[PDB]
Formats: sequence, C-alpha cells, structure tokens
Amino acid sequence: MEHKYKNHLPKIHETTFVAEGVHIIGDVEIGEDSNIWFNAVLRGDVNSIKIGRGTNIQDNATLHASTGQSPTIIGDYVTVGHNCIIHGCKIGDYSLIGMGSIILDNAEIGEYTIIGAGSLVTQNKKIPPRVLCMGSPAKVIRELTEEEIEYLKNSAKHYIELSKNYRHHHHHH
Amino acid sequence: MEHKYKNHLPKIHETTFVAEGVHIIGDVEIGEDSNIWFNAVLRGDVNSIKIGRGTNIQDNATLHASTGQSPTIIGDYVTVGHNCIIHGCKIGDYSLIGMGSIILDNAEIGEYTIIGAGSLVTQNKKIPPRVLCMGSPAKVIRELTEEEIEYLKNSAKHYIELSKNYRH
Amino acid sequence: MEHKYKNHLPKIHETTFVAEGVHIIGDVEIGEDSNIWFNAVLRGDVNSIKIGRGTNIQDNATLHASTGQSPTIIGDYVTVGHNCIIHGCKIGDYSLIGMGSIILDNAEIGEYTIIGAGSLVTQNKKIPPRVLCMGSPAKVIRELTEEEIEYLKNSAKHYIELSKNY
Ligand code: NA
Ligand code: NA
Ligand code: NA
Ligand code: NA
Ligand code: NA
Ligand code: NA
Ligand code: NA
Ligand code: NA
Ligand code: NA
Ligand code: NA
Ligand code: NA
Ligand code: NA
Ligand SMILES: [Zn+2]
Ligand SMILES: [Zn+2]
Ligand SMILES: [Zn+2]
Repeated sequence: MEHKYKNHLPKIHETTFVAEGVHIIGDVEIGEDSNIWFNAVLRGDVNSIKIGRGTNIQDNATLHASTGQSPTIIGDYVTVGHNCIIHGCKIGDYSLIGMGSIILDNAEIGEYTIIGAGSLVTQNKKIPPRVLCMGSPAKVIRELTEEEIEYLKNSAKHYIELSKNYRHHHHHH
Repeated sequence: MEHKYKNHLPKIHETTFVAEGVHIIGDVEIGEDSNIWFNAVLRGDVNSIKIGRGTNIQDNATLHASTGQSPTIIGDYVTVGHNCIIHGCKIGDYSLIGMGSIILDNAEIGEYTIIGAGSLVTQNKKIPPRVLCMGSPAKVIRELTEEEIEYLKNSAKHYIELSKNYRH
Repeated sequence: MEHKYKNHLPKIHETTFVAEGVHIIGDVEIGEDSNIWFNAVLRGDVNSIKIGRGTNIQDNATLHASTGQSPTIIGDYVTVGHNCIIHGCKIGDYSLIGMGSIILDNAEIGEYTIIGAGSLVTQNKKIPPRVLCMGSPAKVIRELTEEEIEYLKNSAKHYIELSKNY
C-alpha cells in the first residue's frame, strides 16, 4: 500500500517490487530494482526517506525518521535485514544491516560494511566503510575480508533476482 | 481492524487514530487521541490491555499479556517506539519506550521515564520515575534533566498532531 | 494468506490456525494444531520451512532461510515468541524461543530448551536440550529444573487452546 501524507505521495520506480502488507507513506523515494518485503513499514511523514537502486528492505522492518534531525538516506545495493528499525540514518552503498538491528538518528554507516544481526547503532554514531560492526551499543570489530566484500558485491543483486521471480508471478502457472 | 475474542470487543475512543494493518483483539481499551501505527498488534485475549489518553503505539509493535499475570496498563501521553514488545507491564504517564525494546510481565516503568532503544526490562523489574534506563538487561543510568522532562511533556503530544495530519 | 512462489504452494494442515495479516509464501509446511499469529511472515522462497504439530509462531515474527544453507525446521509443541526472527535453523520439540530473539542460520536448539527473551543465537551454534540459554551472543546458563520442564510441557498446549477459541 502507498499512502499520502499531506502533499506527499511516494515516488516508487516502476521496477521496484513491493510485497504484500507493506505500507509506504508520504515522502518516500525508492529507486529502480529495489525490493520491499512483507509487512515492512516505510513512514516518511515527519522527515524524508530515500532508498537507492537495487536495495532490499526485508520483512517486518520499519523505516522512520525524526522532526528536525537527519533524513533516512539508504544507498544502492544495500541489504536491510528482517525486522530492522532504520531511523533517521545514512547507509552507504553495498552495506548490510543484520536482521533485528536498530540504527538511530544521525548515525552513518560507510559503504561495504556489515552490521551484525541484533546490533544497536546509537545516535550520531559514525561507522567507517569496509568493517564489521556489531553489538549493543555496536562497536567496530575488525575489517572485512575480501570474501566478505565479494559477498556484499552480490548479496543485494541476489535479492533483486529473487524479487523478479515475484514480479513475474502472473507469468507462472 | 478490531476483532472480538469470546465476549470481548475492543473499546476504542471515537478520537483514537488507527493506521492500516493494525489488529486489535478482544479486551483492549484505548483512550482519547491515542494513536496506533501501521502493522501494530494489540492482543487482549489472555488478559486485558488498557491504554490511556494521547498515547502512541508505533509501527510493527506487539502488545500482549499472560495468564494470571499482570494486565498491560499504559498511561497517558506515553510513547511506545517502533517494533517494541510490550508484555503484561505497567507504564506510567509521559514515559517513552525506546524503539525495539522488550518489556516483560509484571515490570513497571515509572512516569516521566525514558527507556533507551533496544532495551530489555526484565520480569518484575520496577524502574523509578524521572530517570533514563537502558540496556539488556536494562539498568538505571541517571536522572532525566528538565530538558528531557520537557521533551517527554510534548513527545506524545507531537504524535497526536502527527496523527491528526493524516486527516482520518 | 498462503502465497504461491514458483511451483510451491504452502502445505497447511486443515486444523492449523492462521491469523489475519499473516503471509506464508512458497515452500512452507505446517502441521496439525499449529497456530500462526497476527502479522507473522513465513517466507519459504530461497529454502524451505517446516513446522510440526501444535507449534505457535507469535505475532510479528519472521521465519526465513538462506540459499545453500540449512532449511528452517521447527518441531512439535514449540513456542516462538512475538517478533522473533527465526532464520535457517532447527528447533527441537517443546522448546521456547523468548520474544524478540534471533536465531541465525545452521543453528540448532535442542528439545525442551528455553531461549531467553531478546537473545541472539549465532550461526552454526548448537544449543543442547534441557537448558536455559540467553544473551547476545547467547550462552548456555544452566540446566532447566523440573518446574521449567513442566512449563514447557504446557506452554504450546495453552496456545493451541487459545487458538481454538478464535
Ligand atoms: Na496503495
Ligand atoms: Na499487513
Ligand atoms: Na520486530
Ligand atoms: Na560473522
Ligand atoms: Na536487493
Ligand atoms: Na492508515
Ligand atoms: Na522511540
Ligand atoms: Na514475559
Ligand atoms: Na518454475
Ligand atoms: Na538476554
Ligand atoms: Na555481549
Ligand atoms: Na502452540
Ligand atoms: Zn520514529
Ligand atoms: Zn505473549
Ligand atoms: Zn533472510
């Protein structure tokens, strides 16, 4: 579902997959090949949400922001895990937010970074590119390996392929 | 959406805002200007849920309770953050439950208290009023400042304004 | 709702309770008297999900799995708490996953085990039967008492009875 808020209707690319039970409200922009999964809520009322190209927002997640704080800005080929809370933060390209994590206002996650499952990235926290960061409050643990970087090169692209299988549902018996 | 459970139909004030995807079941009472957000579940089957005036229950949250344990009692002008799990506990007026927190059966949160995001308030835990409490397990950190009290004086009221802007 | 994915239709027992707002997709099998609560998502697209008999999956939870990793296999009379994330793991009979917990790929929870609320069981972790395990990352704390075993013997049964009252 797409809902209007004041003078704002969501701007959703024609190639974006939106699963059932989703609510996208107001000032939300979602780029090509991005894919939004079951029961996710993307609420752009008090502030804006922008999602780039080829990014997945997984099931039961919530995206929001705060009046007068940073907008929610998510780059390209990002993976946001199931049941995440993404709140007024910036996430760089190719990064992965582990399922069940919480990212608070004005935080920034560099590109090609893994946030471990169940992490809490607190307000204003700055996380560099190419690291593993995890815990509550989350801390930078180590640099990613070449294999982990390669995994991030393609994790979102596999979700794009998965979402195309759903977009062609009416082309399957 | 409201659902009957046995003999119980939800008692929702005429001015309560309820977003889409919400399921409110059974013995649930919600007061004037309270506002319930997308995909929240308020399940009053095994015990009662009561929410006062001007309280927000944010998106993807779950409110439930347990047999023979404490009902869920939430006061006025309370903020319950996104994806919280609120279970058989008492929450005093003007308090804020940080997003993604879990509050277990028989816990009590005093009035004018902030629970930090991602906290776990354990069973039977009593958190005093006018403090910041955070962590898993959650611990009292310090008393709130008057600026934080003033924030709590208005956080729920700004949510009321927000809900009215949807023009339901 | 039971959504088809490619050639996979969910196989749901006639006695399985499924609440409103639920999305069950693809290669998902759910057995007799199991009960799936409001807004839960059970997504069997990249891998399968199997749930036995008398098991509850509570509100706002998500079950999923990963390509090339272990399927999600949940036994009989299991309790999965509200807003849990259950991912490519095996859960033994009569176990209880405390609300808001996360179980990652290839983990195994032994039967008659309690995972404390808000816990994280990491990938490939094998939790023995008949213990309490809690924390993030979760650790085994102690063996369960007879009182707690009795509680696990009745927890899912109470959810079966609750679901039938709907
Ligand atoms: Na719509
Ligand atoms: Na829904
Ligand atoms: Na959640
Ligand atoms: Na790891
Ligand atoms: Na993607
Ligand atoms: Na609505
Ligand atoms: Na909050
Ligand atoms: Na509890
Ligand atoms: Na096919
Ligand atoms: Na714990
Ligand atoms: Na730890
Ligand atoms: Na059950
Ligand atoms: Zn918010
Ligand atoms: Zn419950
Ligand atoms: Zn997954």
